[PDB]
Amino acid sequence: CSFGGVSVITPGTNTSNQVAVLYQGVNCTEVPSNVFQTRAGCLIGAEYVNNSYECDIPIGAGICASYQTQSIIAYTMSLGAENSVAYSNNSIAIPTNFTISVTTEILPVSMTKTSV
Amino acid sequence: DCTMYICGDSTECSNLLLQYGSFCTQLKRALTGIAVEQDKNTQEVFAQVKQIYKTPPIKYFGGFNFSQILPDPSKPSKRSPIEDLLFNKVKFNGLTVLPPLLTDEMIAQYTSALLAGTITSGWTFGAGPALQIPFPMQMAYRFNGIGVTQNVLYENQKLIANQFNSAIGKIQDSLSALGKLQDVVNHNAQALNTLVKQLSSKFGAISSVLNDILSRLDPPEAEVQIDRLITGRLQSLQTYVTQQLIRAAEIRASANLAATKMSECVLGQSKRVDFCGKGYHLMSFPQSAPHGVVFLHVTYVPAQEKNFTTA
Amino acid sequence: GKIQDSLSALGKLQDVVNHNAQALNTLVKQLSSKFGAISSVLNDILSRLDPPEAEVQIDRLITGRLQSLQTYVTQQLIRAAEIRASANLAATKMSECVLGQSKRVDFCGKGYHLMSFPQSAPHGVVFLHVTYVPAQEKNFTTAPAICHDGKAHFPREGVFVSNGTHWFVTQRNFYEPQIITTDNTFVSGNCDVVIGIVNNTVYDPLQPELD
Ligand SMILES: *[C@@H]1O[C@H](CO)[C@@H](O[C@@H]2O[C@H](CO)[C@@H](O)[C@H](O)[C@H]2NC(C)=O)[C@H](O)[C@H]1NC(C)=O
Ligand SMILES: *[C@@H]1O[C@H](CO)[C@@H](O[C@@H]2O[C@H](CO)[C@@H](O)[C@H](O)[C@H]2NC(C)=O)[C@H](O)[C@H]1NC(C)=O
Ligand SMILES: *[C@@H]1O[C@H](CO)[C@@H](O[C@@H]2O[C@H](CO)[C@@H](O)[C@H](O)[C@H]2NC(C)=O)[C@H](O)[C@H]1NC(C)=O
Ligand SMILES: *[C@@H]1O[C@H](CO)[C@@H](O[C@@H]2O[C@H](CO)[C@@H](O)[C@H](O)[C@H]2NC(C)=O)[C@H](O)[C@H]1NC(C)=O
Ligand SMILES: *[C@@H]1O[C@H](CO)[C@@H](O)[C@H](O)[C@H]1NC(C)=O
Ligand SMILES: *[C@@H]1O[C@H](CO)[C@@H](O)[C@H](O)[C@H]1NC(C)=O
Ligand SMILES: *[C@@H]1O[C@H](CO)[C@@H](O)[C@H](O)[C@H]1NC(C)=O
Ligand SMILES: *[C@@H]1O[C@H](CO)[C@@H](O)[C@H](O)[C@H]1NC(C)=O
Ligand SMILES: *[C@@H]1O[C@H](CO)[C@@H](O)[C@H](O)[C@H]1NC(C)=O
Ligand SMILES: *[C@@H]1O[C@H](CO)[C@@H](O)[C@H](O)[C@H]1NC(C)=O
Repeated sequence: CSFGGVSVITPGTNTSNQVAVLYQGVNCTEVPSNVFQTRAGCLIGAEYVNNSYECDIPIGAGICASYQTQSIIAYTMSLGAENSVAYSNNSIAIPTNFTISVTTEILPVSMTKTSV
Repeated sequence: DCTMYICGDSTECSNLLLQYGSFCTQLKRALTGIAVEQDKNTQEVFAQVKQIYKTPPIKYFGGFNFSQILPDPSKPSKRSPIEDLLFNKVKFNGLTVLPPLLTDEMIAQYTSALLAGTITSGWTFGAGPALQIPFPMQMAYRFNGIGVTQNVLYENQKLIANQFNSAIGKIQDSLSALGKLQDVVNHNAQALNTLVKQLSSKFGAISSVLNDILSRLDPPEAEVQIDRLITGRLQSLQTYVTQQLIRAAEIRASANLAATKMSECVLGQSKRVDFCGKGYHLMSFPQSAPHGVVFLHVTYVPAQEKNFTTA
Repeated sequence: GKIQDSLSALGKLQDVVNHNAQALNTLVKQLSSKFGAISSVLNDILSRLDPPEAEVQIDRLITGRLQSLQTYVTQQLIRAAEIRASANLAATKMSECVLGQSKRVDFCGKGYHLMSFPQSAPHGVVFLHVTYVPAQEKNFTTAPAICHDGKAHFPREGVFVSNGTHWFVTQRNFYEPQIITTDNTFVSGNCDVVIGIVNNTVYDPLQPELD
C-alpha cells in the first residue's frame, strides 16, 4: 500500500504563509485547485507552466517552484539563453576594448575544537 | 523511512520508538545533506556555460569530421553516436529512490553547447564573448602553444585532418572501460539489498516479527523482545547512513576533479603533465555518460626520430 | 568598490558553525532518553534500588550514552576530513593565485587571471580575484599566410585581418593593426601547400632606405 515521505515547500514565512506539498512518487489519485502530475510524484498547490526561469526552489527532475506576480508556480528550469556563433570559413572576431573584473571566492579553513 | 523500516506498520511500536530520542531525525538530516550535494556535483561539472551554442547547418570544418561526437538529428534523444554506446554498457520496506533534478536530455544540451562553443571559438567563450575564428587556424594556435611552429599545420592540413578522423574513429571499436561507472551502481545496490535482508534477523529475540510477539506473549515481556529488535534494526540504519556519508565524499572528490578538468582541458589548453591525456595536449571533447563524464583527449605525439651531433 | 555593495555569500562559513552547533545540541539532548530503562537520572536509578538491581538499569543507560559518543566522534572525523580538504585547496590557491600568476582555467576566478588579494574571514578565507575580460568584438576576414615573391609568409605572433580593402597583422588579444613587413613575419615553404593563402604586399624596409 503506497507510501512516501511528505515535505513542505515554502517561500519562507518572511514573505508569505502559503505552501505546496510534493508526495514523492505518489499518484494524485491515491493521495487522500492546482494539481499537477510529474514523473517525480504528485505536486499540489502550484500551477505548472510551460515557460522557464532560473531555479528557485528545486523540486526535482527539472522542475522548480517559487513566487511570482502572489503565488507559487512550478516551471521547468531552462538551460540558458540561446546563441549561435557566427562561424564561417574566413571570418574572425577580435576584441577592441576590455574591462577589469573582480570576483569573490570563499573557502572554509577550520572548525571549533571540542572535547567531551 | 525510519519508522517503516524498524517498526513496520505496527502502531504499538511507534510509542516505543519515540523513547529513543531523535535518532530518526538524525537519519533524515544526514541523508538530506547527501541528496542536496549530489545535484550540485552535477551542476558544477556540466553547467559551466551561460548560453546554449549551436553549430552551423553545413557542419564542415575544414575537413575535420566531428559527426561521431555531435548530436544525431535523427533521434528522439539527440545523443551522439558515441554517447549511445556509453549508456548501453551500464521499492522496498520504507526505501525509496528519488529522481535527479536534471534529466539526461538537459545534460546532453550542456555537452552540445560545450562542443559547439569550442569548435567555433576555441577557448575564448569561457573568458568573455565568443570570438569566431576558422577551425584550421584554431588548430595552428594549439600547436604553437606546445612549441611547434605554425607552418607544420598549414602545409599539412589535409594529412592532420585525415589522420585525426581515423584516430577518433578507432574509439568506437575499443568500446563496442566503464567499470568505474558500474561500480557506483553496484555499491549502492549492494547496500540496499543488505539493508532489506537485515530485517530477517532475530538478534537473539524469540522472533523477528513485531506482530507475532504479541500474538504469543504478554506485554510485560513483549516490550523487551521488541526493544531488542528495534535496537538491532536501528544499528542497521546507523551503519547504512555512515557508509553513505563516507562514500559520498569520494564521489564528491571525483566530481571536483571532473569539474576541474572540464575547465582546464575543455575550456582551455593545459601544460599540466598527464592531466589531459598522454602526450602533448591539443584539445579535448566531452561526452555524457550515465552518472559520469567521458573526456576525449587529443594529444600530439612525436615520431620517427633521427640522431644528430650538436653544440 | 562594487564588492562592498554585494556584501552589505558567506553561507559556507555559517554552515560550518551550524553543523557543529547541531551536533553539540543533539549530544546533550540525548541524555534525556530512557532507552527502555527505568529513568534517566543516574541518581534516581540509584537512590531507589539495590547494588545488584540498579546495576542492570544503569548498564543499559551507559550503553545507550556510550553509543551516543561513538556516533558523535565518528561524524567529527568524517567532517574534519572535508574541512581539511578545503584547507588544502585554500592553501594551494594562496600559493598559486596570490603568490604568482596562474594559467589554470577557472582556478583563480572567471576571465584571464591578473592578480588576487586575500582577506581574512572567520574560520575561512576570501579571495578577491582580478581578471582580464575582453569586450566589444568586431569581425574581420582572415587568412593563414600571405604570398609575396612566390613565397609563403606566416606571422611570428598574431593573425592576419582585412578591414575590407587592406590587410594588416594584429595581436590576438587586442585590436592593434600594423603593416605587414619582413620584420613582422617569417618565411617557410612555398604557396602551394597552404589552403586559403592570399596575395598581398609585404613591405621591405631596406629598399626605401636605399631609395
Ligand atoms: C573602452 O571603454 C571605455 C569605457 O569602458 C571607454 O572610455 C570612455 O569613453 C567615453 C567616450 O567614448 C568617455 O565619455 C568615458 O568617460 C570613458 N570612460 C572612462 C572610464 O574613462 C574607452 O573610450 C573605450 N575605448 C574605445 C577605443 O572605444
Ligand atoms: C564523417 O564520418 C562518417 C563516418 O563516421 C561519414 O558517414 C559515413 O560515410 C560513408 C561513406 O564515406 C557511408 O558509407 C556511411 O554510411 C556513412 N555513415 C553514416 C552513419 O551515414 C560522413 O560522411 C563523414 N562526413 C564527411 C563530411 O566526410
Ligand atoms: C581600411 O583601412 C585603410 C587605412 O586606414 C583605409 O584606406 C585609406 O588608406 C589611405 C592610405 O593608403 C589613407 O590615406 C586613408 O585615410 C584611408 N581611408 C580611410 C577611410 O581610413 C580604408 O578606407 C579602410 N577600408 C575600409 C573598408 O574601411
Ligand atoms: C596570386 O598571385 C600569383 C602571382 O601573380 C598568381 O599566380 C598566377 O596565377 C595565374 C592564374 O590565376 C597564372 O596564369 C600565373 O602563371 C600565375 N603566376 C605565377 C608567377 O605563377 C595567383 O593566381 C594569385 N592568386 C589569386 C587567388 O589571384
Ligand atoms: C524578515 O523580517 C525581519 C523583521 O522581522 C527583517 O529584518 C528581515 O529583513 C526580513 N527578511 C526578509 C528576507 O525580508
Ligand atoms: C494515476 O492513475 C491514473 C488512473 O487512475 C492514470 O491515468 C495516471 O497515469 C496515473 N498517474 C501516474 C503518475 O502514474
Ligand atoms: C505545454 O506544451 C505542451 C506541448 O509541448 C502542451 O501539450 C501542453 O498543454 C502545454 N502546457 C500548458 C499548461 O499549456
Ligand atoms: C642513434 O644512435 C644510437 C647509437 O649511438 C642508436 O642506438 C639509436 O638507435 C640511433 N637512433 C636512430 C633513430 O637510429
Ligand atoms: C559578425 O558577423 C556575424 C554574421 O556573419 C554577426 O552575427 C555578428 O553579430 C557580427 N559581430 C559583430 C560584432 O558585429
Ligand atoms: C568557404 O565556403 C564557401 C561556401 O560556403 C566557399 O565558397 C569558399 O570558397 C570557402 N572558402 C575557403 C577558403 O575554402
